[PDB]
Amino acid sequence: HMAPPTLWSRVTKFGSGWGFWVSPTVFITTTHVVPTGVKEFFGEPLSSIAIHQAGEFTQFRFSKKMRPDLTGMVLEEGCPEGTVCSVLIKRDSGELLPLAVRMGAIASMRIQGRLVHGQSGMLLGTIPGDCGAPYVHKRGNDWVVCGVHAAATKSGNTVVCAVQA
Ligand SMILES: *[C@@H](O)[C@H](CC1=CC=NC1=O)NC(=O)[C@H](CC1CCCCC1)NC(=O)OCc1cccc(Cl)c1
Repeated sequence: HMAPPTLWSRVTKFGSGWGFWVSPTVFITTTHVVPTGVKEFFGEPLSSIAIHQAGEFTQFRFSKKMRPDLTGMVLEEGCPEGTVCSVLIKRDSGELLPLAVRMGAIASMRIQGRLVHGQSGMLLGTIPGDCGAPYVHKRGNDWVVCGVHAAATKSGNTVVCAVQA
């Protein structure tokens, strides 16, 4: 299953990483990539945005249609345990690098002194700059998003995505 162009067009450069347009008004990203000390995102003043943050998961709901070209898609509260998802990585060069990952359990991982709520997976590598890339899978004719990239071990074999749950 290959992600189509419109789906890749949801993956958006943002701060020190990326985020993802779930719908014309809803954008998700990883909390630690969000720019600090700004007055606006995508030209919209912060006061016109509903910003929800839960650990490493951040969701923006804009007051105007920012991507009216897109259909809403489903955001799951986490990825299906045991399923192979795809991480839709865009590199700064523009290279597309979809990575297959078998998802594990939602848990708290010890990461750089913090206890980070998220979901682990095993790569079937990610690098600095990739955080915020979406974890997706295809259910029938339709793609679903279930998390955003947050961390990986030195070997790259274990990844962690932030989840809404
Ligand atoms: C994107 O910012 C990034 C991705 C990354 C670096 C190396 N391989 C990758 O996929 N994330 C980090 O650098 C991440 C940042 C922390 C910040 C505090 C909140 C949690 C995320 N840290 C990271 O990947 O550290 C390495 C690590 C250590 C222990 C366990 C794990 Cl899963 C990762």
